[PDB]
Amino acid sequence: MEPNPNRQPVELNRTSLYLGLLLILVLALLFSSYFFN
Amino acid sequence: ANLWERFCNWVTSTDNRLYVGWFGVIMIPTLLAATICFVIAFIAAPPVDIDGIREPVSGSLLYGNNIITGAVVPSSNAIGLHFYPIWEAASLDEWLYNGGPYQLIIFHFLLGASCYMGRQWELSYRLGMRPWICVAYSAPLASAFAVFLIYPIGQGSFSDGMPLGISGTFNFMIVFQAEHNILMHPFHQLGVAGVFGGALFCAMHGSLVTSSLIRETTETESANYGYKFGQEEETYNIVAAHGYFGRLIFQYASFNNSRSLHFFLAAWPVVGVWFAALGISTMAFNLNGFNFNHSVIDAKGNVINTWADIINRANLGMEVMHERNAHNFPLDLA
Amino acid sequence: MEVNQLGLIATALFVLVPSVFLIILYVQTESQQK
Amino acid sequence: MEVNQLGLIATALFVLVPSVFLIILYVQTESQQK
Amino acid sequence: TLTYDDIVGTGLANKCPTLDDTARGAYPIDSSQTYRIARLCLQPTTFLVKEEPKNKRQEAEFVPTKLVTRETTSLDQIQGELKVNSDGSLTFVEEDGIDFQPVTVQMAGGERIPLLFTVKNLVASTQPNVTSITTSTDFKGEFNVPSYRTANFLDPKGRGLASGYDSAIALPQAKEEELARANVKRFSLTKGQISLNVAKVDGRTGEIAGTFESEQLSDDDMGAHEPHEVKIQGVFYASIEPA
Amino acid sequence: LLFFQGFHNWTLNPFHMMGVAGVLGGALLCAIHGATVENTLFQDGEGASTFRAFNPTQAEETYSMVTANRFWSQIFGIAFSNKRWLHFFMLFVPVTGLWMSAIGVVGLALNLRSYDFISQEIRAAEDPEFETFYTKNLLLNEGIRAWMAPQDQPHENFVFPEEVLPRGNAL
Amino acid sequence: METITYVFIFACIIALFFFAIFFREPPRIT
Amino acid sequence: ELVNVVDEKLGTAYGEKIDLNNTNIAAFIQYRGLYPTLAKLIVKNAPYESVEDVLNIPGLTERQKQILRENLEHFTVTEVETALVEGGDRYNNGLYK
Amino acid sequence: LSYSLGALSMMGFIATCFVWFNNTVYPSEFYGPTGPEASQAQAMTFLIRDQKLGANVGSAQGPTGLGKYLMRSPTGEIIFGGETMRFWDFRGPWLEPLRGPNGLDLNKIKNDIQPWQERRAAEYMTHAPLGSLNSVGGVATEINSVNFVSPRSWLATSHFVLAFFFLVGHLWHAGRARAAAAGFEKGIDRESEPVLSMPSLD
Amino acid sequence: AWKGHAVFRNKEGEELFVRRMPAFFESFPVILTDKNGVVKADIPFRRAESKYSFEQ
Amino acid sequence: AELTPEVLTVPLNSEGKTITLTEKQYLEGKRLFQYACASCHVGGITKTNPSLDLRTETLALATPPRDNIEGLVDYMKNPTTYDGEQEIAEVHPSLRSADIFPKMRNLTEKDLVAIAGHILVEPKILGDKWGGGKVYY
Ligand code: CLA
Ligand code: CLA
Ligand code: CLA
Ligand SMILES: CC(C)=CCC/C(C)=C/CC/C(C)=C/CC/C(C)=C/CC/C(C)=C/CC/C(C)=C/CC/C(C)=C/CC/C(C)=C/CC/C(C)=C/CC1=CC(=O)C(C)=C(C)C1=O
Ligand SMILES: CCCCCCCCCCCCCCCC(=O)OC[C@H](COP(=O)(O)OC[C@@H](O)CO)OC(=O)CCCCCCCCCCCCCCC
Ligand SMILES: CCCCCCCCCCCCCCCC(=O)OC[C@H](COP(=O)(O)OC[C@@H](O)CO)OC(=O)CCCCCCCCCCCCCCC
Ligand SMILES: CCCCCCCCCCCCCCCC(=O)OC[C@H](COP(=O)(O)OC[C@@H](O)CO)OC(=O)CCCCCCCCCCCCCCC
Ligand code: HEM
Ligand SMILES: CCCCCCCCCCCCO[C@@H]1O[C@H](CO)[C@@H](O[C@H]2O[C@H](CO)[C@@H](O)[C@H](O)[C@H]2O)[C@H](O)[C@H]1O
Ligand SMILES: CCCCCCCS[C@@H]1O[C@H](CO)[C@@H](O)[C@H](O)[C@H]1O
Ligand code: OEY
Ligand SMILES: [Ca+2]
Ligand SMILES: [Cl-]
Ligand SMILES: [Cl-]
Repeated sequence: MEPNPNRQPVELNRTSLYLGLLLILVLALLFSSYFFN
Repeated sequence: ANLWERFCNWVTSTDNRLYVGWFGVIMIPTLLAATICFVIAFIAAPPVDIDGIREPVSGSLLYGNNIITGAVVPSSNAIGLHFYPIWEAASLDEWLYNGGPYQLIIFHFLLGASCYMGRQWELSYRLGMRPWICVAYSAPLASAFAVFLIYPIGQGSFSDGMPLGISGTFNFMIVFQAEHNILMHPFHQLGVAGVFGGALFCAMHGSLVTSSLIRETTETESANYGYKFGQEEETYNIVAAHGYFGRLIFQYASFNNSRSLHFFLAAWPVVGVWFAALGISTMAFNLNGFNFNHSVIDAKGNVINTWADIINRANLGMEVMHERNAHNFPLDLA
Repeated sequence: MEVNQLGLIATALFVLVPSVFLIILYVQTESQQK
Repeated sequence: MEVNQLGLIATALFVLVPSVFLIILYVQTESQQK
Repeated sequence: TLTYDDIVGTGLANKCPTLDDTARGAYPIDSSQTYRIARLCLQPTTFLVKEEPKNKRQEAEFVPTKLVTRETTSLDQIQGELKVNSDGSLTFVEEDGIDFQPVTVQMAGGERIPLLFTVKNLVASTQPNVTSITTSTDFKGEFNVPSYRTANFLDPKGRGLASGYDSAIALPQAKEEELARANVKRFSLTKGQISLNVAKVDGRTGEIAGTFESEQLSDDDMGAHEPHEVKIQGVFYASIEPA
Repeated sequence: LLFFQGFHNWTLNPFHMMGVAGVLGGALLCAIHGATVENTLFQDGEGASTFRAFNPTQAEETYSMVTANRFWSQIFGIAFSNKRWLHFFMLFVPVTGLWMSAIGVVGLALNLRSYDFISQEIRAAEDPEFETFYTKNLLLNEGIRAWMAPQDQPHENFVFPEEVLPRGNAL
Repeated sequence: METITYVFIFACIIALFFFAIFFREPPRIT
Repeated sequence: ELVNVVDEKLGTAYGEKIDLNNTNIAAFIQYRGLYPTLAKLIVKNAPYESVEDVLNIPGLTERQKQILRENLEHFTVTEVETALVEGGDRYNNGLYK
Repeated sequence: LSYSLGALSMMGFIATCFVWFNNTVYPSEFYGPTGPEASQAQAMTFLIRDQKLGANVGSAQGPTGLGKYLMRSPTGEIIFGGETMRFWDFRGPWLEPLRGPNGLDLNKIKNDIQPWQERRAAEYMTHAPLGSLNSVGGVATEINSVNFVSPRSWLATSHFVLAFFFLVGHLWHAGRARAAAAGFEKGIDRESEPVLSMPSLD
Repeated sequence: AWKGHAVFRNKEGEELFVRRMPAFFESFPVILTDKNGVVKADIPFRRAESKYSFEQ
Repeated sequence: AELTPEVLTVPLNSEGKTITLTEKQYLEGKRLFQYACASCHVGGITKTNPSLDLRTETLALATPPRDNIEGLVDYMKNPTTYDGEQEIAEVHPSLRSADIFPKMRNLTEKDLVAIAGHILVEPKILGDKWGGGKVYY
């Protein structure tokens, strides 16, 4: 089977990881009161 | 090449990711049917009157069961060994009340697994192998026949076939002990030696070969990378393993012949399980385990109990309690 | 207090699923050569 | 039914945490220089 | 002249005998003569269950159900005294027979309704001045409906009335009160009512056939829940005899 | 065994269940491995009895791992490809099985049983039409306990009058 | 929720069968 | 208010003697001469308002009347309890050895 | 040999069912009652007893709601009650005089049961094919006293065993016959390993 | 709170003692003996041949 | 504990006369009881009618009394219902019905006495076990 030439590697640098985690955690900290209600 | 020829060539093709074959032609639909019916029933089937006394037992998830308690429940005692396909019921609601899913599933499964065995023969033939893997598979298959078909025939009802569920399996074992004293049956004992022994030898073989693996790797990598799929050289020193085991016991209790050894590894559990199956299959016609109840007697004639009599008391508990509304007469004759 | 019983798992998954997404991406970026 | 109310989150984490562990190791393994 | 092997497995076993459409005659009653019903057969064809509406002020209706316990429903081989009363009415008094059947029907949505379809201790009378049993003759009367389960029956936790545990033993330190209704088994005994409309008469053979409608409570699970009202409709057969 | 069924409901215990999976899986691997090796043998002699066609000192594999792998890949969907992994796995399954069984018994030492499903009991206690194989097996356990206890535990000096013995109809 | 959980874990297992069989790393001879 | 009727009946004379109106027929084996002939007659012709009424069963021989008289002290009567007499349970109450 | 082994397996299973169910070519006078037969015979025995005690067996309602002595088959035939409801296909010379067009006949049951029938039913009930490997008659919980295991059990069990092992023998010798005829029963030719000439599965 | 110590007596005023549940048992019958361990009352399973019911 | 002469001393009749069985007689009695009676009466119960057992107290309250050798021997010749009202040779093994219960054909007076003695002695050994059924196993 020929390999697909449209393949591209993916990246997430440490700063994006921190930013993303900060986003998710801060969102959770915001919405969780509404989830428990 | 004609259409039927091409079809035959595909069916029996050594290049299909999963081999089909003629046995597979019967296998695939029957196993699909059994599987689908089983999943749907296990999830959503209503309670089943297993013992034909209008006392329906709930087996499915949606009707109050978890994984451990759930089951597809055996067909009704009122049905007996009668054939009860969907089209014999007046309605699916009736079919379900009376335990039709069970018959559908165990018949499709039994046909399917038989064909599975045959298919093992078939592929071994197509690949130019020796043929007897299927013979090893005959032991679990026979066991399955024993608990799903034969025992129901002997006892005259599919309502006594093993339930398709975990707790129901346990129900089957306990009642079987009550009425047949299976623990005291030498064929069940040979079955236990079969599986205890098979487990033992599994661990022993596994550990001996693992113990004698030839160094081919560093400490920072898995030793498994020291074997390459298809390599012609053996990946362990059987001379070293034999030296070890032979010295563990004595030399002539150990195998120096890999073929002899692997043949032993096949034969012991297979034969044991064959006897387990024959145990269930002959206790199907009420030839039961050894009865040494009240066998030891003192000089006056007082009964001196043995462990056998304690077993008997336990069996009495199970006997009197099982299917508590189903018996109207003093002898539980089936 | 009489809280929504699904709140706990809602929150736990809300955190965990995308955090795990990010972590997978990060770790496999670090393991790439160079 | 009156089930344990922690059963769901227990089962959920019991599956997700280790599965995620494994997925992280696998994906960063695949991404390593072939 | 069918034999057991002719009939077995066919469903005929659960059917009452029919009378030819020529059976429209009269069977004379001699008041100086005593009579028996040598065989009374009742074959239910429809089972209806009264819905239980929420506002409790709506007209509740009887709704069809699906029979799930198969061709096991008919009452047969029933026999009894057929009294000629002073006013010319006939009273059938049920002595014995296969005069009950457990039956489970299923309502739309899946709720299963077990009942003891029965005419146990049936006493049923005609109109006055029955000089002959005709297609205009009818019987109306009452019967008893004992508990669907008898006293020995054990529930799935082993609780029962004349036998069994008297508590919820898996809940050793739960409070008793909330479980009283499930723990203390009770034996219902209620009345049912039935009508037989004679539709055919062979005055020569003393045979009568027709339809019947009966009404009775369903299984109350030895006191654990309220019974449902059931109406049963079908055909009946009876062979009248000088006794 | 019977005591552990009646008093501990040992079969309900997930550690015993893991034990069973380990012993039966062990036995299965024993069988399937032995049979597979015996049926992918290279013809290394002229004999119809093929045991002598093996030298304990020989370097080459006595059976074809490649053919075995294709066979099972087509029969079952997956197959071993690595011998070392195969034999390690054969060590791992029964050893792990027996270990779990052990943990469960350590629980049973304290009567720390997996005896019941509480939701099951609440439902069944409130609803006398709710029946499962779980409650059925508990009835069996109750019979076992009451009928075996007096002779099995004689130091307790149990005297259970007839009328208190749990029995179903007739039996 | 119990049922949903049980059925879900089962479904995941079946999906795993699919990937482990049809999307296995192919065995290669050296 | 919920009562097990059988338990309750054990606190009456039913828990003390053979209840001509309710007790299962095998109980008549307790005493000489009662089983199975007189026991069948008695259960068949039940119920009785008083114990002595058992003497009025039609067809009884003088011997039978004498045996019954000799055993009236062992008999009682109480109200017919439906739970004990339905199901034919007076003839077979699901109890064997 | 393999063909004949398969055939013999088949025949062994068949003979098992024959001796277990049939009471025509295996008369119960000589071989004892079949399982179905003895279970039925118990039902009969206690019907006869209780009816002698004055019970109306047709209207007697059991604990389940099903008749204690008599009930209907799924197609309506009148059959014996209790677990032996499974055995209503049973037919035998001691029972058939009580059978009418709709199954068991209540009038015939009330009036026509001869002493020889009670006798036969008692005998068969008490010689059911249940018993231990050391030939202790009865259920597994019965005490030593009766030396009895039915010939039907001996024949059925022996021949199921032999039929099974003969099936095994048929698989063995069939597979071997195939392999040997095709010429690889001694093993795989290293220099001509078929799988190595096959395209990979993936 | 403690309900206080329960003392059981029969119709004849003999003190009766409830046999305690051993730890082994998830469930356990209710049996009452006299001070010599002689059975005096119980809670019957089957009632039809009960001799020791609290009522009796 | 031993099978003593006192164990083997059982009532011969109603008038208070006893007979002492030999150990040979005991052995013969167990053998013949197993041979002709155990199929229904194993352990002192009655499989085809559990309401009537072979306990000495039960046999004593039978009519006529069956708790002695003469009573048991007579029963084995001409069996009756528990009240003595009906003769049941036609459905119960007996010398009288040895034509329809063929195992009764080779039974002698000596044999009947042995079986009787067995039925009387065995409960003196097994106690409540005799006529007890499974409860006492
Ligand atoms: C499907 C059937 C099945 C299977 C496969 C199992 C499997 C198992 N059971 Mg379970 N069991 C079952 C059904 C089953 N059970 C049922 C229905 C019940 C009723 C509840 C039980 C009740 C039960 C109990 C009570 C116990 C088990 C235990 C076990 C484990 C025992 C492992 C072992 O080999 O110990 C064998 C013993 C050893 C391996 C110890 C060392 C042995 C040494 C090496 C022996 C040396 C011998 C010496 C050289 C000399 C021999 C001389 C010779 C003459 C004897 C194993 C997982 C045991 C367990 O869980 O332990 C943790 C246990 O105690 N089971
Ligand atoms: C069709 C086969 C068959 C059947 C159904 C019977 C049945 C009977 N025999 Mg007979 N008999 C047979 C063959 C058979 N026998 C053979 C081959 C012999 C010569 C040995 C005899 C010699 C014989 C004598 C001398 C006596 C009997 C007696 C009896 C009765 C009591 C049985 C008993 O207690 O067994 C006990 C049970 C066993 C011994 C268990 C056997 C288990 C076997 C060995 C397992 C084998 C499995 C398999 C074949 C091995 C395969 C290995 C695998 C790896 C492939 C019973 C009716 C007795 C009787 O009552 O006569 C009136 C009696 O005294 N038989
Ligand atoms: C261990 C060895 C063994 C033993 C001792 C037995 C013993 C028995 N087998 Mg089994 N059998 C065995 C192994 C064994 N079998 C195996 C391995 C298989 C294959 C799985 C079978 C398959 C088998 C079947 C299918 C059947 C038996 C049956 C029997 C029984 C009757 C045998 C018979 O009559 O043959 C018949 C005899 C012959 C075939 C030889 C010739 C017979 C001639 C034709 C007789 C002519 C009779 C006629 C009245 C003559 C009149 C003349 C006139 C002019 C006056 C007997 C107890 C039968 C049975 O009872 O099943 C429960 C039966 O149906 N066996
Ligand atoms: C709709 C719904 C909800 C349905 C639910 C249905 C239902 C009832 C589900 C039940 C739930 C369930 C399955 C519960 C299981 C419970 C249980 C006890 C789990 C135990 C788990 C556990 C960790 C136990 C500890 C012990 C342990 C480690 C056991 C491992 C067992 C194990 C995996 C054994 C392997 C068995 C197996 C099939 C191996 C195949 C190997 C193989 C391909 C061999 C072929 C082969 C052989 C050769 O020789 C060679 C050379 C080659 C090349 C080769 O290929
Ligand atoms: C079926 C349900 C399936 C659910 C799957 C869930 C997956 C969800 C994935 C979403 C996570 C995305 C996180 C991206 C995180 C991330 O990658 O950021 C950094 C990223 C930089 O991108 P670059 O182009 O530099 O690429 C660098 C690469 O290494 C990244 O792949 O910017 C963005 O992606 C645009 C959005 C930024 C938004 C971030 C702002 C956060 C600031 C703090 C906010 C909270 C505090 C507020 C205080 C008041
Ligand atoms: C001849 C006796 C046969 C007994 C029954 C069969 C036993 C072997 C079956 C196991 C199959 C396992 C899966 C296939 C495994 C597989 O593929 O087999 C491989 C192995 C080697 O095959 P070969 O081709 O080298 O030899 C077989 C034939 O081709 C003859 O040359 O087969 C044998 O060794 C046959 C052994 C005959 C002798 C075995 C007797 C052992 C049991 C004796 C009885 C024990 C009873 C104990 C009870 C207490
Ligand atoms: C005709 C179709 C018939 C089969 C259809 C269904 C087949 C499904 C087979 C299992 C597929 C998943 C395998 C994952 C794992 C996987 O992909 O295995 C891959 C692995 C391949 O072994 P290799 O030797 O190639 O690996 C060597 C190195 O990679 C080691 O790191 O196989 C094994 O390890 C065999 C032993 C474990 C075999 C475990 C089988 C478990 C059976 C199912 C038990 C759970 C059922 C629960 C029911 C609710
Ligand atoms: C064996 C020869 C044999 C003897 C001895 C025997 C004795 C016996 C007695 C003394 C009674 C009366 C019991 C009592 O009064 O309490 C009795 C009653 C019954 N038996 Fe019997 N019996 C022997 C053989 C058999 C056999 C083989 C059977 C079964 C087929 C059988 C059964 C019965 C029955 C039934 C009764 C009750 C009879 C009744 O009163 O209606 N016996 N036996
Ligand atoms: C329950 C929550 C679940 C959330 C799970 C989310 C799933 C996320 C999947 C991430 C997929 C990562 O995809 C992965 O990408 C890398 C590149 O980045 C590929 O890696 C490939 O490219 C890189 C280039 O740097 C090479 O070094 C590497 O040798 C090559 O294989 C992997 O072959 C691929 O598997
Ligand atoms: C895709 C098939 C899914 C399984 C179908 C489930 C059966 S159908 C199901 O039956 C219940 C009981 O009668 C009803 O209460 C419910 O309303 C109905 O949806
Ligand atoms: O065991 Mn005991 O025995 Ca074979 O029947 Mn009689 O009770 Mn019932 O129906 Mn399932 O189970
Ligand atoms: Ca009309
Ligand atoms: Cl059960
Ligand atoms: Cl029954």
